[PDB]
Order: sequence, then C-alpha cells, then structure tokens
Amino acid sequence: QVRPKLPLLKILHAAGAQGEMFTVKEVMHYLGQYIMVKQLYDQQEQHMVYCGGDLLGELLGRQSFSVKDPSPLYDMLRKNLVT
Amino acid sequence: FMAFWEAL
Repeated sequence: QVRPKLPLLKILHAAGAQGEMFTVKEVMHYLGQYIMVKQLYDQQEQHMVYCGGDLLGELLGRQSFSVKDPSPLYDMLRKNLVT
Repeated sequence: FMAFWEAL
C-alpha cells in the first residue's frame, strides 16, 4: 500500500476516495473516476485526456495524454506516492 | 473511456 502526497490525495477524495492509504490499483481506479467526474476525456476520442488547467495536469506536467501510454502516469505516481 | 482506462 501507498500514501499519496496531498495534491494527489485531494484528486482521489474529489472522486470519492476515503482516507489516506490505498493500493496502487485503488489509486488508478480513483484517477479514472476523477477523469469521468470532471469530463476530462474527449467524448469523440476517448483514449485522449485533456487535463490542461486542471490540478491533474499540474501533477502530470502535461496538457494532454493518451490512456494507451502509461509512462506519464507512472512518472507522476513515482513522485506522488509514498511507500 | 472505461475500456481503455481498465487496460492501463
């Protein structure tokens, strides 16, 4: 299990997560929930996420990313999860 | 979206 740093934890809480400690797969689940709540994916190209001007974009250091490429997400998790 | 997200 992992404990997210605060900005990432606030994203998880916005999407319904409770508490401070999670499995990696729970973190990934709640990131997906957040993207759906905030409607960040392109309805017409649903693997593309446009996160510019969202806290998620700040954490990723990205304006957009493809869900098909896990690399920017993994990089962010390495920096934002404490084990 | 979900089909793709679950594949990460």
